[PDB]
Amino acid sequence: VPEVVVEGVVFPPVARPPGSAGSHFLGGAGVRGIEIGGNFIKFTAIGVYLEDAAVSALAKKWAGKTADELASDAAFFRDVVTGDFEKFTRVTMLLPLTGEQYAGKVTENCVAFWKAVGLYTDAEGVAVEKFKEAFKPETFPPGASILFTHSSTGVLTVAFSKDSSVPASGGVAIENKHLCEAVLESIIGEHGVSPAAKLSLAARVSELLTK
Ligand SMILES: O=C1C[C@@H](c2ccc(O)cc2)Oc2cc(O)ccc21
Ligand SMILES: O=C1C[C@@H](c2ccc(O)cc2)Oc2cc(O)ccc21
Repeated sequence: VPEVVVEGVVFPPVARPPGSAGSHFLGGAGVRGIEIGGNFIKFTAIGVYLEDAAVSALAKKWAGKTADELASDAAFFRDVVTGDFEKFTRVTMLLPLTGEQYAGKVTENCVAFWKAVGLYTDAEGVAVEKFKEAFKPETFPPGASILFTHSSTGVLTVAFSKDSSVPASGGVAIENKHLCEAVLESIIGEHGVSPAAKLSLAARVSELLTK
């Protein structure tokens, strides 16, 4: 597949996460903004990479479905988020943000959505602290990156980079499945904070489930 660029940030078509040797391809890459008044104001550039073994797993169900057929099924996005494979996500800052300020928003969409469904156990609470701790001493000038590694077993790994480059040596590893998927679920889920990314991951992945 081809490279996807999001507002200058250049997400290459393949990438090996920090601490991994397998190859991941780029599922999709879109912008995240919020609605200041009435304007779409861009803050981050997100890319979602999926392990190569993922094409087989998803194709079991989604082969031959159009880009819009895939783009409209919340299952295609739940499958990806919770797929029994590895997922690598890079968040690149278009606007300046601080780790303390990034992690807060992510956890309040989670530790809230878990209280909406009664799944905010001492697990989530502990995972979100270790989460909110890895981000606290960091500030992300535009160009820096946040790199999450989602494992098949639900093990989140939080690396950082000064630029769009994925570092060689890994980061922290929060050993909780919900918080792992919550992070990804919050980017390309039903309430995904990046529908552009969903659009890219729907278009690209549809052209691979026909080959
Ligand atoms: O205007 C914003 C930006 C937003 C924000 C910070 C970081 C990030 O990554 C994405 C959004 O913080 C907010 C919180 C709010 O309740 C309402 C508006 C905003
Ligand atoms: O690149 C994008 C994402 C795109 C988008 C928004 C919402 C949605 O549901 C699907 C796509 O909207 C935008 C609006 C803008 O002014 C600038 C960039 C974009």
